[PDB]
Amino acid sequence: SPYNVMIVDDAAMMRLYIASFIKTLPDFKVVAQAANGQEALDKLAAQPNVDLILLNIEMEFLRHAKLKTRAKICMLASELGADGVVAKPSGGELARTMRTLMAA
Amino acid sequence: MDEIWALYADDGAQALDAMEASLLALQAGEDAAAHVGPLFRAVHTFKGNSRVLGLSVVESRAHLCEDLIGLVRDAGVPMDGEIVEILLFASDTLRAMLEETAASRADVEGTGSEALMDQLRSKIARCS
Repeated sequence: SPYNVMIVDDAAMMRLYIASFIKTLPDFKVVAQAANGQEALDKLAAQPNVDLILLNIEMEFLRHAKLKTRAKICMLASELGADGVVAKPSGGELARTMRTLMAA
Repeated sequence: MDEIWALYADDGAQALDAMEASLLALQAGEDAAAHVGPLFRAVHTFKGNSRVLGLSVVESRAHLCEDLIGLVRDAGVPMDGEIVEILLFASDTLRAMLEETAASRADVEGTGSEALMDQLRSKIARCS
């Protein structure tokens, strides 16, 4: 703690909203933000200390990522592969499932 | 919060410009196959950003567009001139909605977009 987190989503607005929420969390910290699959690989290659990856459904990457890092992958939706699944926030629930994945 | 709304105005414009470009290309004389996907992603991005800031009215108007496009993509309904026409009117309505919500930093009343919601609902029922 603080756990190093990476945001993966094609919309910059969504990445910033998640980054703003993690900024308020004392047990989690954002280390990388990526728009595409290839961008997510470049950021992951720069930081090996990444603990959790918050991946969006559509922008393949999950295949390459697991061979690079042991980090827990979590899906975001507005099933198979990732460890857990959280619904995209709307202006709390994410904080619970982020903590449960790191504890196990 | 100032950067979040600035990003909403930016991403919103980038998605709507792409939404308009695909519909205008279909109107010019291009196959649906190459344009059905690009605009679903454009509408899916715009609906997602509005849902995040709690712009319920903007999210609802974008959602019906997604359903009509979804009927073309998933259900296999032909994207006739009428589908393109309603979605082009939706593009201009959502453009006025995006510009208003960005300047006010709050949702729209949606009284002036009630005709479009029924226009979309009319076709969705007619296709189903």
